[PDB]
Amino acid sequence: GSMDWYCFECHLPGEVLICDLCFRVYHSKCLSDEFRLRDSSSPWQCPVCRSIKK
Ligand SMILES: [Zn+2]
Ligand SMILES: [Zn+2]
Repeated sequence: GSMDWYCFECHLPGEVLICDLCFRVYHSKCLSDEFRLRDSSSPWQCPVCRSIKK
């Protein structure tokens, strides 16, 4: 998941990424491009959900 807005003070967009399995909210700018990439087919897994055992 995600939410995006446009800040009228700096005239740049902002985004948070929301894990589809644990619902944690990441600054999109805190994540590398590999861990931001989403496909229109499967849920976005955050760094913890991607990395944790079973
Ligand atoms: Zn701003
Ligand atoms: Zn997660």
